[PDB]
Amino acid sequence: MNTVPFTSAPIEVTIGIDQYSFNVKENQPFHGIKDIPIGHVHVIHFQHADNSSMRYGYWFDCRMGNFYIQYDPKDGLYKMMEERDGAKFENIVHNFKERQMMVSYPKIDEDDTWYNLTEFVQMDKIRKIVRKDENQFSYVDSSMTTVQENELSDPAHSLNYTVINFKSREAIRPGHEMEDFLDKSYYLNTVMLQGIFKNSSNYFGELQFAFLNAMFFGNYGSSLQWHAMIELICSSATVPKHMLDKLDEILYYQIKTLPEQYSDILLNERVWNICLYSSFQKNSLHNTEKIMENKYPELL
Amino acid sequence: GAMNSSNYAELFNNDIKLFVDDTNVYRVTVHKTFEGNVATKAINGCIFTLNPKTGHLFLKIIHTSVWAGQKRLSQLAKWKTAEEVSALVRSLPKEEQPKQIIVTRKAMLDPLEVHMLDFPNIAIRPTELRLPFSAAMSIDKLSDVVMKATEPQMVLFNIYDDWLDRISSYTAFSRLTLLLRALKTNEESAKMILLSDPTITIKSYHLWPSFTDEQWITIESQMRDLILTEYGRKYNV
Repeated sequence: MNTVPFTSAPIEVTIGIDQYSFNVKENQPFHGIKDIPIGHVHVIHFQHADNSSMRYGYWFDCRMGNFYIQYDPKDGLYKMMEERDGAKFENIVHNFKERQMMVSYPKIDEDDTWYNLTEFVQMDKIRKIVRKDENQFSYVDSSMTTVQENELSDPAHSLNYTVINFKSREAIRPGHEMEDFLDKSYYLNTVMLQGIFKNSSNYFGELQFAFLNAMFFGNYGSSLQWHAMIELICSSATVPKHMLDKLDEILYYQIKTLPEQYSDILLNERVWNICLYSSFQKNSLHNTEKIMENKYPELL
Repeated sequence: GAMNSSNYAELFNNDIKLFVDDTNVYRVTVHKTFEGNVATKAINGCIFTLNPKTGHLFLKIIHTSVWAGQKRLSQLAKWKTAEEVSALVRSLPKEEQPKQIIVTRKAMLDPLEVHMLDFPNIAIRPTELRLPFSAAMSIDKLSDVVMKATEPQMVLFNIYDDWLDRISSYTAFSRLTLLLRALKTNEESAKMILLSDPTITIKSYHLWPSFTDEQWITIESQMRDLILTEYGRKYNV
């Protein structure tokens, strides 16, 4: 169990850790989050009480270093930093724990929600989508645009998701126009899986990361990427059986975790209707179709 | 965006453009089988590809052999249309290639965009205009070359005959759309109006009769009367 200590909390803020969240008051004696499960990526996220605009946060893995949060009154945000002095860090954490100034990561023993949302998500892949090579953790916020959104404007602050475009020379072999447009199997299997992602695990990791950025930060480009990666599979007549069964599990947990009140902005009617009722895979996503029909029948 | 009543003069500027109409590509007769089921028999069709400024018509004849052993023919027909338009553009010298292709039916946009990915600077546009190009097969010489075809063939016509010697391309297009709208609404009556006087003939190298300027005004009035009559019937007004 690892710990992310906070130097202090000088401004009133709602703090997220994965799917959990806590309100902290201005100058409340809050000194961080303990008992964080080892083995998963995590995200620590913030929404200021005085500006409920710019949700922002940090993806990290406590196996990669000792991380803490410190408010910067110049840039006006809670920043993640790495402590390189192990003994200083262990001594800070032990003091704050003894004074019980830390919230405990509130995981229920039965509850595999976070594993299920991050099964294929790797910190080394996050650091290629979010480029800031001097840090081992990755900053994301509500406003960051994607490489794809930028083509259609600061490159250093972009989400480098894999570009997916159904009406692109990459997606369509000369001579197979109708075939490739109506059946995206060559784009999915040859271009994306064999070519770019190398395997289904990296494709799912990016799909799961895009969803979590959409949900936690209201990041619109991330929502676009999540739906594009779902539609590319559902629009392929030829998908390995293990990938379809895994996608059904992935989407089931995503739809299960989504706040009911955000379905209107986080779910694209066209994509979900097409994926569940018209696509090659309309009958391959049993779990997802059942939770969508019971939780969001209006969208459908 | 969409071509409409508001941006109509754009058709007659000096930017090369083509209309593509796919409504006569896939043509069938529906009939009873021996067992009393229903079946279709394809007949030859055509792509109607028109430069509205010059009257140049690229009539690509679609021979029934292209459907043999294919499924979902109404879907395939849009893709075959887009394949053949793409092939036509690639066959033209660069300075003759269109800057825009206007499709008469919105269902042609994705097929044509995907076939034209190699031409990112050619704009593919829909139209809000309800153009009567489906009636092209009511022009006897066009119907005749399509029905006689024994293999895929491209035939080039000028759909304005020699009208541009005397009138602008705006006026020529308006005359063409009026003639085709009449032919579409009441074919028998429209053809009667066009051929009623035996002394006005169609030149071997033309599609329409050799009307004087005064005869064209009489004809155009007879076509407008035909269309309004038919409308009052359609709608009891």
